[PDB]
Amino acid sequence: DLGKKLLEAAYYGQLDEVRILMANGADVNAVDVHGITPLHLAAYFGHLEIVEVLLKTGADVNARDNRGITPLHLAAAMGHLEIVEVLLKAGADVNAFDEAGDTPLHLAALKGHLEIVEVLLKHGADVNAQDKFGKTAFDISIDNGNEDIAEVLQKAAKLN
Amino acid sequence: SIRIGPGQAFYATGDIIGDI
Ligand SMILES: [Mg+2]
Ligand SMILES: [Mg+2]
Repeated sequence: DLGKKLLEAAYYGQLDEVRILMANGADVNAVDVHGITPLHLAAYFGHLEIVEVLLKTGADVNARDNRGITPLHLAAAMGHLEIVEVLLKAGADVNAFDEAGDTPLHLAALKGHLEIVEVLLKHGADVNAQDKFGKTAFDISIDNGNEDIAEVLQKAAKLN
Repeated sequence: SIRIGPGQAFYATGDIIGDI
């Protein structure tokens, strides 16, 4: 019951309740039948303070759901730069591959987030990683017409 | 449904999140 309440607290930005539930023994690594953890939900919905509290209390920064999606994948796709930075500082795998072969860099390129792309690159994101469709992050930025992101990915590749 | 190509695993997780 505490784990379900913790998932819901993360979903709805219930920071104070997150603290209370974990003081009362809730598993910070509670996981639903889809593989989704409180940290995934806080990352997806942009709840930065909840991300921080969960990490402080032992959340697995690299939890994969049943599709191989990590909290970093979700924060990168949803445009939450500070969360991206916090997750990386806590040891998030910058080049985690989901079941489609997409990395956080692929998703940040897919959703056109320039500074998130840049931070991922500064932390070692792999410009040569291909997803299961043969696409690198650069290919995605070409496909979606984002010239600024394509330029920074091409620069990164040239200087590797 | 979810279209086949880049992002499909992300979108599938997003859909599941949307049903919680
Ligand atoms: Mg920006
Ligand atoms: Mg739905």
